Amino acid sequence: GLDSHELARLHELARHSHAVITRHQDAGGAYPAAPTFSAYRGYAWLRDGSFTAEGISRYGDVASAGRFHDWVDGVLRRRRGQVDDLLAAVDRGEVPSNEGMLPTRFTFDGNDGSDPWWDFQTDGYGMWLWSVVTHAARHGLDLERWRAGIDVAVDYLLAFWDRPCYDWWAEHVEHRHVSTLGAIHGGLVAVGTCAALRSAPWSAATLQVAARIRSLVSAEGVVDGHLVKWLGSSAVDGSLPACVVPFGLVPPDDDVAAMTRAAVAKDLDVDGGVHRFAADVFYGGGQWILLSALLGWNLAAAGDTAGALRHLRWIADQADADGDLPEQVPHHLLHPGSRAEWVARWGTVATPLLWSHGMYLILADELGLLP
Repeated sequence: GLDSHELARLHELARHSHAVITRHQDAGGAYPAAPTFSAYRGYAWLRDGSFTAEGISRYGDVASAGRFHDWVDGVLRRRRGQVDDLLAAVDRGEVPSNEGMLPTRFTFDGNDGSDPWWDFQTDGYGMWLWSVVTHAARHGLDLERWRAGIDVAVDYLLAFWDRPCYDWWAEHVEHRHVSTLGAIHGGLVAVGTCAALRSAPWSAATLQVAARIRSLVSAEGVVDGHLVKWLGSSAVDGSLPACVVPFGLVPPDDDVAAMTRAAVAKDLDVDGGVHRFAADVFYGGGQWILLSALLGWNLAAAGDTAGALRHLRWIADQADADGDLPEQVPHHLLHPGSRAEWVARWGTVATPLLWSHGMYLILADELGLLP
């Protein structure tokens, strides 16, 4: 599907993606989100980091991916007491406030980097379980290395999966977001179907809760045959294809998968660049590299290789002179009047965004194009 010109350029962007991720990996193992972007510098997310780690794992850098899982594991084991206290509070009928939950941003030394009253999210813990299990399966590794951290994440998610929280985009705390529910499902099915974890005390519970998640999405998260942004909405979100691949609510050839890819393409995909959601005003609502990669990945998995390649090509066209991939680009803006104030307040768009490069690596790998 590619000529030598394209292949050379895609191979170089893959090599550069591995380099930029591993060069900026913190000494303690964390992947940063964006080392030069004002609002993200100094922090790590489990969401960004897990997809970054999956790209690196597919690339074959076992060492780098493993240091990220080490970091996450250690951060989570340090929260064993906090999670036990939350669970005890629940058992007393004293449901903890958002302000007491596990964080979204982490500092590189594992402390809260943001106050979860303002950005409480549960997806990243689900993504990490999916990522570490997938990595260990790929490379034949013993999960006992990371098991006590896995136990913290599983205990937390089994208790709090059905709580309203902010979405992947740190918005709309009162709602329950289908790509958040999807991320949690992916992580729970990963550990619940992992033979190395067959004797864990939570083994069966993780598949029962994953089924509960699918019940909720079936009841309130599907409209006109497609997934929707949050339970009880009609709109779509560019994150929704993650609920198919990799998180597995439905197979790639399911009608809901096809209809969801179609709805995202129709409502959010302009010339290969995928918007987050129609109402998005963040930097005017630009086109996100990681969402184009996510749609491309899902198209590849469904057998639409040409569609996958079209999105891969669009991403490659957004690399700057150094090969760096931005968070988003403004070739099409949903709400152009809103862009200037964001640029003024936080500066020019995050570049490189490590998650952009991680997703690039995943899609390139799916298409058999790693050098």
